[PDB]
Amino acid sequence: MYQIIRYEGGVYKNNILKEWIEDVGGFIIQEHVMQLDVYMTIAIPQNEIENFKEEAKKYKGKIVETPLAGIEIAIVSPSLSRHHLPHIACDVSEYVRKFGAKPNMIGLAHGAGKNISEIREKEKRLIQEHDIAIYVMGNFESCILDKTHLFKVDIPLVVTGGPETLDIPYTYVGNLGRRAQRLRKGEEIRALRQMIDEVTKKINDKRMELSYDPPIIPPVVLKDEIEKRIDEVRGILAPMPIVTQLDGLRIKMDYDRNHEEIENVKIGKYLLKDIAYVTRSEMKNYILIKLKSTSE
Amino acid sequence: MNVLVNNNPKSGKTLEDVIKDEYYIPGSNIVIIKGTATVIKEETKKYLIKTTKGSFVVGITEENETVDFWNKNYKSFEDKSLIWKSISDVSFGSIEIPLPVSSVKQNFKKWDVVLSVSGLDTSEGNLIFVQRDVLELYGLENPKIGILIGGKRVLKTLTADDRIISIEQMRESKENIDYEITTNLNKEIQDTWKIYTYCKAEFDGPPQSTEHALAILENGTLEISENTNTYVADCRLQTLFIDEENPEDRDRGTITVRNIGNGVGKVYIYQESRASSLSHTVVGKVTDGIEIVDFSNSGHITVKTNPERLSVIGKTQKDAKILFEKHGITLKMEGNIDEDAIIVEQVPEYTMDILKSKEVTTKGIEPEKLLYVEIYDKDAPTTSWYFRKVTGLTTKRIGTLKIYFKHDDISMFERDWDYSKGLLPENTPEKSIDSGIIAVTNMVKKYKGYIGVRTSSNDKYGPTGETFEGTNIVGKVVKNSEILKSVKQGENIYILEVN
Amino acid sequence: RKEQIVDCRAVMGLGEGGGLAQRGTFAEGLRNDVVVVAMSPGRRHITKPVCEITYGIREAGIQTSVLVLDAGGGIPSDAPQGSLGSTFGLKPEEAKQVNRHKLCVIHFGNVKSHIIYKARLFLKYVDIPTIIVCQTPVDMEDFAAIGIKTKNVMPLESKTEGKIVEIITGVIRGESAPQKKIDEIIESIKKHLG
Repeated sequence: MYQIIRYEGGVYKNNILKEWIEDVGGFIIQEHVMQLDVYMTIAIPQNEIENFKEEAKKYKGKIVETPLAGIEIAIVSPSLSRHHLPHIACDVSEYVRKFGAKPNMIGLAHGAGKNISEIREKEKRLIQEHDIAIYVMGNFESCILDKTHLFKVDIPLVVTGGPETLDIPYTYVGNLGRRAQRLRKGEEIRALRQMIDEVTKKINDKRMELSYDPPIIPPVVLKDEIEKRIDEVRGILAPMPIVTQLDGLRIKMDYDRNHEEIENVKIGKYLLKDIAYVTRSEMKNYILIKLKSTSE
Repeated sequence: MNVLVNNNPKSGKTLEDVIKDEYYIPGSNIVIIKGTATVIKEETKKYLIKTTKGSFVVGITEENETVDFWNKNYKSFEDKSLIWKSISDVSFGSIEIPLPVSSVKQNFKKWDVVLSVSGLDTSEGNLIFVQRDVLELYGLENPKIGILIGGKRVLKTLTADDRIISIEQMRESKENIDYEITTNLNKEIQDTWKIYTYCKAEFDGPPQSTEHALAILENGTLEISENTNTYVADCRLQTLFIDEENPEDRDRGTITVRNIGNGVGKVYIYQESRASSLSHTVVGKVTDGIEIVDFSNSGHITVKTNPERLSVIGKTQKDAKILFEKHGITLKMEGNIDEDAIIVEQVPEYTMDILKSKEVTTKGIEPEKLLYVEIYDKDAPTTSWYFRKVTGLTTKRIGTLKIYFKHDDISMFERDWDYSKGLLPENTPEKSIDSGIIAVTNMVKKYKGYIGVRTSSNDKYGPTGETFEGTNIVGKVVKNSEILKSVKQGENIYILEVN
Repeated sequence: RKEQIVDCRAVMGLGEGGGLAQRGTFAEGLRNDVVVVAMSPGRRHITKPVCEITYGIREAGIQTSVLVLDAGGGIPSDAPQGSLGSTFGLKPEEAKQVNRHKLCVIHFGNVKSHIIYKARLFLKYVDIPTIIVCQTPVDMEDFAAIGIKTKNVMPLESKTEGKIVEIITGVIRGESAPQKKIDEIIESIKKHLG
C-alpha cells in the first residue's frame, strides 16, 4: 500500500510539500537538510504516487526509487580495525544506505584469523535481530572455505570476498575483498551492484513470505502512531530514533524504563501488547517490536 | 425504462424528470454510475493447492527457467500423487519435465518449492517440495522455482497415498466501477441506471472549527479546488485562523479543517481511510451519498448539513425568534427589542454551543447605530480581503470595528497582526481624499494594517495620519454617519456591507 | 577483545566517487567512550586523519563514535572583529551527542588564532575532557589566554566548562597519520580516560 521512496530537493517551500504529504496521508520517515537541499524518505499510498511525482516536479525535486528503504541490514566485518573498517566495510554500508536501508556495522570480537575465528552467541542474536546480514570476508579461497562456521544465522545472507567464485553453501559475490582504497573502479562498482541485486532479491522474496500472511498493522504506520503518542521519541540522540524493519520496529529507548509505556499504546482498537512482541534488544538495551500476523 | 433511482426507482427518461424531486442547487455536478465490471485477473506469484492432507500456499521467487515450466505445466501436475517423502524431501508427480537436466547442482533452502527431475529423465520430473535445507543432492539446471511458507504443516503431513488433486492459484479478483461525470439534463436513460444528486453531512466537533465548516457550506455547495486520489479540498477560506485540535482517524467520508500551515482553513473531505493527523481538525462526517464525493473531480457538490447554522446576524428579530423557537431553543433579548431590529451579536455565537446549551442571548442594535459601508473588492483585492478578514465579514453578515485611537476628525480602528502580511500598496490616493473614506495603511509605513476613517477632507494625509503613498483606500461609509464622532475609545461599531 | 557495533548514519555520502560521511551527522558507537569530531566530511578531514584515529582507538579496544559537524569550517562569530569566510558553530543536539561520551577527540588545522577560538566556542557547550589534534605546534597556554579551561595552564576567569586535556601536534589534514601519532593519541586517551 505504502511504497517508500526518497525525495531530493531544496529546503525552499519544502514545508508546503510536507503539508501536502500530510494531507494525502503519507509519512516522512527520514529528513536531513545539508545546506540548502533536503533529502526525505517518504512512505505514501500507491494511489498517490503519480500525484506526488507531479508535485515533486513542481518544486524541481527528484524522486529516487529506493528498493531497500524499509529494512535494516547488518554488515558484519571480522573487526573494526584498519584492515576492514575504514575501507570496503564503509563502502558496503554506504552503498546499502544509497538504496534506503539502515545499516549497522557488526565488528566481531574474534572474527579475524583462519582457525582462530569464532562468533559468540550474543553477536549471533544481534545479527539475527536484523532483516538481512552482509558478510565482508577476505580474499583467499582457503581462508573463506575454512570459515563457514561464521555464517550460521537463520537470516538471509550475502557473503562478499576476494575470489570471483566460491564454493560455500550460501549466496556469494566475488571481487569484493579486503582492500585499502575507496571502491571507485568499474569492476568494484559492478561487484557492489551485484551484491545490491542479491540482497534486493532476498528482500523481495521475504516480502512475498510476509505478504502471504500480512501483519495486522504496517510497520511504518505503527511507527507514526508511536511517534504521535509517545512524547519521548524526539529526545532520542541515536542516528535513527525508530528503525522501520521488514515486520517490526526498533525503538531506541531504554527497555527497562519504557517497555510498559510502549506496550500500553492503543492502536485502532487493540493494545500494542496484543498485536506485537515487545522485547528487550541486545542492541544497547533498546526495545524491539515484532509484529504478529493476522492469523493470531 | 424501469431504472433504479437513489432508493426509490423512477422512470423519467431525461435527467430533469428524475432529479425534479431530488433537491439540488443548480450548477452542481451530477454523478452517474453504470455498474460493476469485476475483472478477474490472476498472475499467481503465489500458488495455492487442494491436497488430500489440506492446502498450502507456494510462491515462486527465483525466475531461472523452471517457473516458466510451472506457469502452464502445473495444470499438468494436477491430480498427481506423492512419490516419496524420504531424506530427499517430499516429491510429487510424476510428470514430464523437458527442462535440460544439468548434473551441476545448486543449494536449496528450508520449505522451498522445487521442480527437480529425480533421475535425469525428462518424463519422471518430480514436483519435489523441499522440507529441509538440502545441499548438493539433486540435478537439473536450477530446480529452484519457489518457496513454500503458507500451509507448511499440510506439506509436512502429506503422505504417499495423498494427492494434490486440484492446483489452485489464488483466485485473485479485482473490481472496476464504471462512472461518468455530468452537470446534462436532456438525455435518454436506457434501463436500471443509478443516479446520485447530493450528499448529507453530519457535523460533530469543536465549535469554532464546526462553525468554520458551516460557513463554508452555508450555501449548500462545496467548491472542489484541489483533488487527489484521497481527498477533495475547498479553498474559500484558506487564510482564516482556527486554534482547535481534533486528531482522530480520517476515515472514508470524513470532513476535516486544516488548522495550521500554508493551508490553514481549508476544508477536506476524505475518500480513503487514512491515519489521524495533528494538522487536521475533524468537523464531522458524510453519512450517505458518498459517491458524489468519490467520483467528482472538480466543480460543485450539493451538501446538506444536518445541524442548521444557527447564526442569525443579518436577520431581523422576528426571524430569529421563529427560527429558534422552531428548533426548541429558549430565547432572550439583550439590545433593541423591536421585531425589525437587526441582530448584531448573539451569545453563544457558535451552533454547537447553542445546541448543547439550548439557549441564545440575541443582541439587537438601533437602526441609526449601524454603520453602512461599501467595500472596493475589485479596486483593492488584497486590502479588501484583509479588511473582510479583520472585521469578520468573511463569516457573518455584520462586522465589528473597534476604535483604537481618536482625535477630532480622525478615528482609527484596531488592526490584526495576523492578516496584514501581503499589504502591498494597492489603491493609493491620487488627489485629495474625500470625507468618509475607509483606508488601511500598507506595509510602507510603520503602523501597517491599522484601519481608520475621517469625517473631513485633506490633501496631504490619509484617514490614518500617513501620507498618500502609505495608505490604500479599501472602502467608504455610504449611509450612516455622525456616530463616529460620538463613540469613545475601545468601543465597537458594527458595519453592514451594501455593495 | 569484545564485539564492537556502530550505529551507522541514516543518510548516504557525498555522491558517487566522493566521501562516505555526510555533514551534520552522528554515528553512535553504542557504548559511549570516545567521540571523534570532524569539521567536515571532506577529504581534508574524513578517512585521511579522522577514520585513522577512529580505527586506532577501535584497535585499542575503545568504542568510538564519529560526529561530523554541520558547520565545522571557519572561525566563531565571537572571534575578534567577527568571523571571515565562514562561521564556526556547534548545535545543541551536537553538544548533547558529544556530552554523553567519556572523552572527545577533535581534529583542528594550521592557524593558531583559528584553533584557539574554535576550541573556546566548542568547550562553551562541551563539559567532557577533550584532546586537540592539530598540525601546527600550539602551546597548552594560548587557549588559557582567551579563557579556556586547560589542564596545565588554568585561566583566572574561565569562559568554558570543558577542559583541554591534551594537545597533539604534527597531524596534517588529508594525509595518512603515522602509527606514532596514533600511539600517542591512544596513550593520552588511556591515561586520561581510565
